[PDB]
Amino acid sequence: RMSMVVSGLTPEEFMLVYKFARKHHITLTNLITEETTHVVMKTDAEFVCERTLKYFLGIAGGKWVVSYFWVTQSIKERKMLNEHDFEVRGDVVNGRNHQGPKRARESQDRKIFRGLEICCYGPFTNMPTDQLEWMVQLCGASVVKELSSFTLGTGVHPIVVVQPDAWTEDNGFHAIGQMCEAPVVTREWVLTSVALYQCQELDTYLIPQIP
Amino acid sequence: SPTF
Ligand SMILES: [Cl-]
Ligand code: NI
Repeated sequence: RMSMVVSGLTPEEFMLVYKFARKHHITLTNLITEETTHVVMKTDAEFVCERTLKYFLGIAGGKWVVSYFWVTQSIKERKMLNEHDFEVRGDVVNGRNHQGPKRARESQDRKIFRGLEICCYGPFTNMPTDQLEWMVQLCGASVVKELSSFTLGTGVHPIVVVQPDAWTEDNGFHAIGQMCEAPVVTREWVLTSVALYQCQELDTYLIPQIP
Repeated sequence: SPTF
């Protein structure tokens, strides 16, 4: 069935989505979960939005990521205008035309993170670790808590994700490659990868590892 | 919400 959360709206705007929900017997929750089917985003005239946690978890889940205009237009035309026509196309960081959520909604038999062990390491801001972890799981990766907990062998491909910012140490994130044998990278590798829903390649995101 |  239909269950929604909204992102980047004002109370008045939210009151409109609620009005929408009421009419169409659609559920409306504060927090995105397994069940959540729609993510309603604030966008500019052309369906570009800002990047928010729900934005990512939305794409990651292959949910409908639709512009707020889906709501107000349906209201205005006293009916529900199928989501296909209002889907969000891009964002203020990853380009106005990348068709992110689209590829996602479509590529659910091939998660950009098939055969990956990812370990979100150290502190993050504005995004709790377990949420980043949930994200990459939805993308098919498998989470690993400790650097030393990486599966050994060849089967899989390990990766260490850090967000340099939230650090206060000077022997911290430069020395990860000493405690394990995995590529290191910034969170950006994940978000940008999730935005485009195209498995970006570590090249541009690697961090300097002291041997 | 926080943005990224
Ligand atoms: Cl916000
Ligand atoms: Ni390989």
